[PDB]
Formats: sequence, C-alpha cells, structure tokens
Amino acid sequence: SLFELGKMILQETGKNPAKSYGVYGCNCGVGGRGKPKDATDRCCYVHKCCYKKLTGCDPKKDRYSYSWKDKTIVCGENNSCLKELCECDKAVAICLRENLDTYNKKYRYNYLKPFCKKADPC
Amino acid sequence: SLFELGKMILQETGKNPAKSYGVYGCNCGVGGRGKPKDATDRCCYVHKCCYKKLTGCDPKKDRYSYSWKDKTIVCGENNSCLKELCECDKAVAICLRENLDTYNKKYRYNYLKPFCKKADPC
Ligand SMILES: CC(=O)Oc1ccccc1C(=O)O
Ligand SMILES: CC(=O)Oc1ccccc1C(=O)O
Repeated sequence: SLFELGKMILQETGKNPAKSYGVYGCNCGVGGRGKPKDATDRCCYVHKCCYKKLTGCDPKKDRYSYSWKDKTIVCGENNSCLKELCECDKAVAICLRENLDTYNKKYRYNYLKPFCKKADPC
Repeated sequence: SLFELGKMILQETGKNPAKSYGVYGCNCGVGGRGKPKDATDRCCYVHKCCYKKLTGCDPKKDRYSYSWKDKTIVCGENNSCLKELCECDKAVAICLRENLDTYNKKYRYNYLKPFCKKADPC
C-alpha cells in the first residue's frame, strides 16, 4: 500500500516522501504517466508500469510484509501479487535514492501533470 | 475538454487555472475525490461528480461548443453528452469565482491528495 511505499522511500532517500515525490514531474505520485522529465521521473514511470501489470491485488490499498536484513529490503513471501507489489516498491525506493544527485526542486509540484506529453506504452 | 475548462476558469476567476487549482485541496485538479477542505474544494467535488455521470463522451479530451452573450457562458448543444459536459465546466468556473474570498493558498499544492478521507458516493 502507499504506507509501505512511503516508509521505504523515507528510509532509502532520507526525504519527506509525499512532499518530495507526491506531485513530482510527469510520473511521480498522484495521477498517471507521461513523458519523463529526468532520471527521478523515469524511476516513477517504471514504477507505474510495474503497478499496471498487477491485476490480482490493489497496489494503493493492500498491505504486505517486508523486513530489513542489514541494509537490504527483503520482500516476504506473501502471495504472488503482493510479493510482486513489494518488489515494485523496493525497486523505486532504491532508484530514487541513486538519483538524488539530479533531483530538481523546480519539478516537485507539477501542476501541469494533466498536460504532460503522451508516454510510451508500458 | 480541459482546454475549454481552463479558458472558462481564467476568464471567471482572473487566476492562472492550473497553478491555482491544478492540485488544490482533496478534489481540485489532478487525481480523484476526497473529503472537501473548504468551499473552493466543494466546487471541485461537485464538478468531479458531474463528470462521473456523463456517458458517451470523454470529459478531458472532447471539445464542445460555447460562446459568450455579454457576461453569460452559453453552451451550444453539440450532442446531449457534450451539452452536459459544457454545463459541468460552466458551473465550476462560476463556483470558483464566487468563492475567491475564501481561497487559501496553503491548500494549493496538496501533495497529500492520495491520503484524503474517502469521498461519499456522488
Ligand atoms: C502521489 C502519491 O503519493 O501516490 C502514488 C504513488 C505511487 C503510485 C500511485 C500513486 C497514486 O496516488 O496514484
Ligand atoms: C487535474 C487538472 O488540472 O485536471 C482535471 C480537472 C478537472 C477534472 C479532472 C482533471 C484530471 O486531471 O483528472
């Protein structure tokens, strides 16, 4: 669910997850997909494509189990869809941390999200 | 379409539409519906419920016809879905104008939209 996702993002990036990514670029946070603006935004595009494949569960609402083994996020066995959901979230949390060097505060509150150019199909 | 909605909001409110309303509150702009924060947000709640009842046309992309008779927006009935769509947009532009006295800049970039309390059924 968004709660586990937020926790992973807070721990990997050190940033306030909703403030920093909740409306960022054409793909992060609320809304849908669009042509990515930068490397952070591409992380978020890959994540929304990941959610789009999960028909067996609800990515926004469904809880799942995961733990930390030293510095590694480990997704618990769950059921098939919930395990894949956890892997989507783990992957984007790591991606956002690795791309902090090009995070652009100008893109943080993108009130033009509905006018983004059309994204490539997932 | 959102192009015409934008033009209606700019002329009725005098404000930059996407900047001032594109992420405002729990109901305005990108995303879905949520428990409304204030009178401006309730305008947007009514509008999203208005879009939901339309069938047979696309409220974000489909262009409709309208004109100005002095100060009055007049929807030309293209077909019945498109007339209703125009009437949804006219109503919200007038509503936002009448509530400028209560517009709160603090709600303008609501990065917590996904966490809004679930809206009542339309
Ligand atoms: C905007 C936000 O904080 O939510 C999301 C995060 C990841 C994927 C989807 C969403 C959403 O709100 O739709
Ligand atoms: C989000 C924004 O600026 O667009 C909208 C306006 C009214 C209704 C819906 C939308 C949308 O993007 O979904």
